[PDB]
Amino acid sequence: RQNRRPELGDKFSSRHGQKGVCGIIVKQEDMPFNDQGIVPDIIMNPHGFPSRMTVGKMIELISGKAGVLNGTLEYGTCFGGSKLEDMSKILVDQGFNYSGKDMLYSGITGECLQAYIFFGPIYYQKLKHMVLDKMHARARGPRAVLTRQP
Amino acid sequence: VEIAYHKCDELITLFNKGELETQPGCNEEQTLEAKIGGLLSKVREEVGDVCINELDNWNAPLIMATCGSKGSTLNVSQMVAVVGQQIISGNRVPDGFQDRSLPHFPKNSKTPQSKGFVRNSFFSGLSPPEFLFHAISGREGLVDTA
Amino acid sequence: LGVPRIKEIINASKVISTPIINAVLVNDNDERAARVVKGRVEKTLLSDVAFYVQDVYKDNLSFIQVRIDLGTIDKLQLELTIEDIAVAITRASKLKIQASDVNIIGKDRIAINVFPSENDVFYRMQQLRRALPDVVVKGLPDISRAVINIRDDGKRELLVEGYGLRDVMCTDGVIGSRTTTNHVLEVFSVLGIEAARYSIIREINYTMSNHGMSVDPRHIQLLGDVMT
Amino acid sequence: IEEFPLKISGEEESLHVFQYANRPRLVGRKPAEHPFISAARYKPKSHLWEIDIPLDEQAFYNKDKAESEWNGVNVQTLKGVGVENNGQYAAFVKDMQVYLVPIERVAQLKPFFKYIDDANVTRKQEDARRPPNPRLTGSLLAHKVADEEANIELTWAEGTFEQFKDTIVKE
Amino acid sequence: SKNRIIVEADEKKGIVQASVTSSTHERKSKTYVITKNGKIYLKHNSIAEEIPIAIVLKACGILSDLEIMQLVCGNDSSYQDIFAVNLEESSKLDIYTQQQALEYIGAKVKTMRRQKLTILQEGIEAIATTVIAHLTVEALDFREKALYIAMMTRRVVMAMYNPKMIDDRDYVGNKRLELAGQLISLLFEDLFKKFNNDFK
Amino acid sequence: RAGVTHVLSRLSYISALGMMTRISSQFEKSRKVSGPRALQPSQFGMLCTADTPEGEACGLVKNLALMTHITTDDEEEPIKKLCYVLGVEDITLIDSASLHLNYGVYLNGTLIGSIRFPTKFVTQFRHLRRTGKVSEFISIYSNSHQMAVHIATDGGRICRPLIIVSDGQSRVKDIHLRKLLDGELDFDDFLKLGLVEYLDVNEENDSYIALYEKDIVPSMTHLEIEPFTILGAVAGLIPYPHHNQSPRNTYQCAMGKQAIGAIAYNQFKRIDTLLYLMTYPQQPMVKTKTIELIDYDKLPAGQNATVAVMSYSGYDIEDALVLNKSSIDRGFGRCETRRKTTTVLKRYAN
Amino acid sequence: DEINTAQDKWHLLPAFLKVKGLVKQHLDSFNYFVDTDLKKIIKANQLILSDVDPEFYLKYVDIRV
Amino acid sequence: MLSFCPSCNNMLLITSGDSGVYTLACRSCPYEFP
Amino acid sequence: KEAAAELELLNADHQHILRKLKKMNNKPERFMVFQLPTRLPVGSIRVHKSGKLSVKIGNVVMDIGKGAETTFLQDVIALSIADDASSAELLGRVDGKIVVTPQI
Amino acid sequence: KPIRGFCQRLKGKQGRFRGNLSGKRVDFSGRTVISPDPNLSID
Ligand SMILES: [Zn+2]
Repeated sequence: RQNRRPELGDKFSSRHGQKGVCGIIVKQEDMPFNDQGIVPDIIMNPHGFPSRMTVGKMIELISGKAGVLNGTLEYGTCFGGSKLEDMSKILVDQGFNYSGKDMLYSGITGECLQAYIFFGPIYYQKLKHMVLDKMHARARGPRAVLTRQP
Repeated sequence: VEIAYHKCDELITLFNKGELETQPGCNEEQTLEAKIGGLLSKVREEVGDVCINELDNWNAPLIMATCGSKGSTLNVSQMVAVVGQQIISGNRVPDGFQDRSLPHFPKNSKTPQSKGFVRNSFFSGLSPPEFLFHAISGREGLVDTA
Repeated sequence: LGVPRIKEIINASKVISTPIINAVLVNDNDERAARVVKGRVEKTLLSDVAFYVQDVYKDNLSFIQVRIDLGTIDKLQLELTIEDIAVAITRASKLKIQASDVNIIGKDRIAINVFPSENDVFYRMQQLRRALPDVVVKGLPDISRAVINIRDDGKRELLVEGYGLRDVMCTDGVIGSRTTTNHVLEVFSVLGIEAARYSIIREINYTMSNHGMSVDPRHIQLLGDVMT
Repeated sequence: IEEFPLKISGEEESLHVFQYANRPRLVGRKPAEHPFISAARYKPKSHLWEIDIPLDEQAFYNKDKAESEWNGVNVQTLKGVGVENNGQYAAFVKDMQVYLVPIERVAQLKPFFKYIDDANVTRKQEDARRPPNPRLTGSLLAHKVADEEANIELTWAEGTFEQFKDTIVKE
Repeated sequence: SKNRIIVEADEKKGIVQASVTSSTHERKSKTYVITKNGKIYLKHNSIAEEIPIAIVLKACGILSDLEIMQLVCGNDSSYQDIFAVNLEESSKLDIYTQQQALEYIGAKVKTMRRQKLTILQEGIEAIATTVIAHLTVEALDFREKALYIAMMTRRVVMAMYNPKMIDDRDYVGNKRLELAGQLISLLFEDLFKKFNNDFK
Repeated sequence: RAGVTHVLSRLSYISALGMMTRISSQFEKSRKVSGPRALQPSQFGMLCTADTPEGEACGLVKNLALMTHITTDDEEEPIKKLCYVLGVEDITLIDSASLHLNYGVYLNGTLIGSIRFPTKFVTQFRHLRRTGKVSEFISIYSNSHQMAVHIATDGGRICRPLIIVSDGQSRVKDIHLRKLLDGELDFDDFLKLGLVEYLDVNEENDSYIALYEKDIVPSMTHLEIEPFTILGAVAGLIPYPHHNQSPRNTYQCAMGKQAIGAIAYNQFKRIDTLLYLMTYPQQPMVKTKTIELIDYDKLPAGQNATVAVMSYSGYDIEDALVLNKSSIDRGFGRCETRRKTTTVLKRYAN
Repeated sequence: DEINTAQDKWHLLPAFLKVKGLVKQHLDSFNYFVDTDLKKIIKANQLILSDVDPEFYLKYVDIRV
Repeated sequence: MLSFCPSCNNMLLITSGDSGVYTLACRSCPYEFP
Repeated sequence: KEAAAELELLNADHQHILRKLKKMNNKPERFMVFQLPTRLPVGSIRVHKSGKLSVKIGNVVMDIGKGAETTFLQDVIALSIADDASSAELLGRVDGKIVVTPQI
Repeated sequence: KPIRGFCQRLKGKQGRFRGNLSGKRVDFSGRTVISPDPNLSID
């Protein structure tokens, strides 16, 4: 038996078909924060959504955030499910932006950010292929009996 | 997208009359096949050009397609306006059985929105008939590497 | 134009796919003369010019009868006599006949008889009954289907999907100075060796430029010289 | 409005129906006639039917070649296997009445070239004259019982007027 | 899909039709309909040669030879001219009868190695008409097996009349999804008879 | 044939369930032909579409749908007696002329009857089948290129059930759908009474399936029961797939089997070869009607964190990830590796 | 809850999977093999016999698992 | 070629007849015609 | 549609088998063969309103179906065999063939 | 089931001359995953 902590290298996923590897590990001071001080957990760049055309994560994050403040779990089905216009009505009563597009300060310098942010809870499941049992090196080791090769 | 539909309507009903333009290339019943792909490739590029002059600045699929960073003017157009018609190795989704594609569509009905074309955007959603026609070219994107 | 365009060039393959050849004309306008070489170059099949074929018996004759449509000669503008058909029956060694038995009967009608390990009377005139209307009477006996089209100028050309090349230069209405082609290793037979090199130079940078990428001209003049 | 009642009057009689593949129903909007049965033949337990027929003389007969090889003249027999099925009842229609009879079997009479066979039975024999010296079951068991059994010469007649009476008297 | 017919289209080696059949007693046999140079033939893995079809339906009793043109082609079409070459192969060997039509096959079979020491040489084509096209079996008439060859032969002529009629073998209706419990049973009866013959 | 059995993969819960519904093909040496590699349109609801592996095994592995029953053969003898009652002729009687003029019933590819005017023959037979005198796994595939109709009873072929619609009004009968929720009207009684029936791939030729009740025509049969039942149980966990791109579905369905989470309730008792766990699992926020039928939520895989999609510090260029040291220190997904090892005490000849 | 047949046709899809599961294929195929087909095998290889001692026989009458 | 010999429906055959006459007459059936 | 192109043919043969019924009332050694539904769970051939033939052959069992279906390019004759003796008598040729089928 | 031989290994994919003579195996290597870093220089 052994356990381990998700240090960098470990392959993560997104449940909409995005392979992804942990780049670095920042501290909490460097992370940004909203008006309430909620620090986000995972960062991904916006540069996947035009290429991968993954509209689902763009609407799941809206479907997720309004459900938490209402305290209710929301159904995402194929060919149906909960719509958008009834979902924007919920969190605008809570006081947030009408499509989750919030704004938050920078943790490294203090002031506002010139653009707006997009925010919410998304479901990141860990995969296999962790890196602690793939790093290996053979400096000078055993040789084959027929070829004298590694 | 209805302008191209009723232009197709006068172009599909010329089977009882028997019209044949006879382009150079020995058509023999493809003039009502090889032309609709030309006009469906007109509505596929025109509506994608309406967005560029009618979208505001500081728009992120716009500002990274204005550069050569990642994307195009066609990639954003399939996300907001229309996804176009799926092609299969130079064929506009040929028939599945009994001169048709699906049990959801009538007999020998040679219209787009029934063979290949899907008119609604990824933001709007996909119907259970048109969901399958996207899921054929998406298979072709993985086969051709092999 | 892709990977299965490059593969047969570096193989020097005898059987090339779609061997179209290029021939430029003499005239520029049609004048019923831009398609008259298309009749002179296409494999004219007689089943298009024949109309009605049957076997005629009086009491003691076994001869097939063929009648032509002279309005077809007026229609598609081809030029031929009547006697050159009767030549071309015995010019086919696949059908086993005697050389000189052919009798002409009138203008449009033409008939040929045969006569004698037995009972071949019924057999040979039934074998030849369908094995007659499949022979060339005029045109190049190698090519398949010539297609005339228009370039971006008023001058027009003729595209022939065949394997014979030298007799294309031998025919009329065409020049023997600008007739390009495909299938490099038959230009090695026809136009020496130095044409086949420049043919390889011309083909690869044509079939690559239409995929967007362009490596260099100079990466191909080494490939031509290392093979030749 | 009107009803025509039908009753079944048939037992103990098995009638077979023959099918002539060569002989069509009509000839030029005119119904033809059945060929005259010269002789008949039946084999029980194998259910064959060898109807002999006469073909006409000199006009289309080709006599001199016909007698040379096979030596069989003016007799053209045709074989048909009697096949049964359920349903398929025969009936004559009376005025305002109709009575029914069950059909036992139906045969399909195919031309049985016997003279070419018999000439080639002897051709097997005469080739054997000059040198002269030097468990199965199922469908092939049904052939070894069909070739060797008793043959019965059926007296071909035209009757059935007695049989027309026999159906009406039965209630 | 076992125990059905499937049509095929091949460019340069002619075109072939296949029909595989396997009943549960020793049977693993597939039948071919080849079209060599305009003439139809039938080859099987028990027959050493190819046989034109105008014999084998006369071997089943259907010999009138105007039935055969009307079954294959029908009437008022181009099929009769397409079939017109096939009829004369019956004329060359001069069989013309139901009796001679059997032993032509059995003279060109190399099978069974004389397992029965009492041959008939005329009965060994009744069983050669029994180990073939194992969808249907026969008792005395050879009726339904005859036309089943002809209905097979109507497809292969329509294939040469236009190549669009040929269907692919990747249509989902041509696939028999075969499960586990009906597959472990095939190993069981093979192994269960290996038990008791070692026990005897 | 080899490799007919396989060790089931216990990486996730659904990984042990997704391997229960998969298909291994015959590899008929058609490696040059892209026919079997591609996807045919006669697959909607027959079997799943968006879960197919990539790489070497690219299109020869396929997966069942969500509503799917496999047929079984019953008998071909009494249905041959049944069609003779319906007024069909016998094979040993017809002329050569009539068979090409009329149509013909095919029993498993074999003609027997040479029927005429098939529409009275076929529609009465549906009325014989929906009443339930003949068994329900029979298909009346009836083409028109050749002159024939087909009868199929071979069993072991694909089929799915859909509800019968007679005319411009369906046979829905919402009071029966209320009587189901009372608990005495199960799904087997829908096909007994005559309100649902199984269709193979061949019967979907003759059918004209409707999508929705707002799409009913007076020329429209066989309303479709539920349109999102076209995805497999290992494909069903994608939320809102109809907005998402289709090549980004197979990339997840190949990865969904590699997701770590719980395994089973007895997972602290079993001794398996190399078996991972997640310490703190959580059910997802946006669920699916699919995942509550397989009880994926009762033992999930993976957890939902708070994302802020943005570029930051240049350490995420193309689909890299950036996270904080605190959340790992609070315990953000601390996985755990369990590994078997074994040895056998062995007795010798001495 | 005024129930209708418009959006509540879904509520029989659990009623399918409840009585008739998702491992239908492997349960129902193997369970048919146990009851029915095992009798059909011994009825195809009943009555073992030997040539020596011809009045000896052994017969398989039934099968139970 | 519509060469049906009636009462057998088999075939016709071009036979080299007397003085080479091209009468049509089939085998396995006693029938003849010019 | 095309599925209505034979109910008029179902009318176009009730009037074309009743004409053959009427001409053969003179019982001139004419025969007609037709198939009966076996497997029963006597009657009367009757016409309904405006060209509609049916029978009721059972106590309850009603049969509506009557359709003259074949094309007949051959000849048939009925003959009765009796006990394998001098019993070969030819009855007569069959003019028409119809079928009897129940409704479902 | 067919037995190997001398000629049965000198030809073929990576039997000889391709996995033993053309492309061998080396010492002093490694094979790990990668992760980006801007803050160090090119080279
Ligand atoms: Zn004849």
